[PDB]
Amino acid sequence: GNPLVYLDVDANGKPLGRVVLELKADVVPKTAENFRALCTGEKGFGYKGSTFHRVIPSFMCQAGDFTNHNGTGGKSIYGSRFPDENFTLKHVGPGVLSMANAGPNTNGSQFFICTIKTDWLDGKHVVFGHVIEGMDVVKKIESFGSKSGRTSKKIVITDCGQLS
Repeated sequence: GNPLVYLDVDANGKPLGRVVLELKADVVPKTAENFRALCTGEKGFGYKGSTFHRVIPSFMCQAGDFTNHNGTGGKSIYGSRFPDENFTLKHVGPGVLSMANAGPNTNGSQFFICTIKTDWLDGKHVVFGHVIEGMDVVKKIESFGSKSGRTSKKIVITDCGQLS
């Protein structure tokens, strides 16, 4: 079976709830494994305590920069960057989990959860899963974003890990 992982998210230090994600290890095992291990923190680093630093209403919520907390940082379990595994899964609608990057073959740890269909990102960002539960939490995060991506509340992944 595919891993299920969770992110427990605060806004301004108060809990919003839990986002549960299915990682499509069947389609993108290398990309799924990176995210899974960053959720557990088993390599000695990962998402716990880090933020959603860029959130744009009617677009997506972006997180995963656990080194610089601003979009410039992050790293993978393999090294600083790893290749685009494939573009088999598409940005079909709200709830899609996909890798942020800095162009082709620059995946690190940054990711985004879509709040709309983002078809223009097909073939540019590796989709590797989707929201199983907690779209309400995602919509809350979204509501704290802005046109510029600046958040109006501090959005923190307080706890994360693997459910199965």
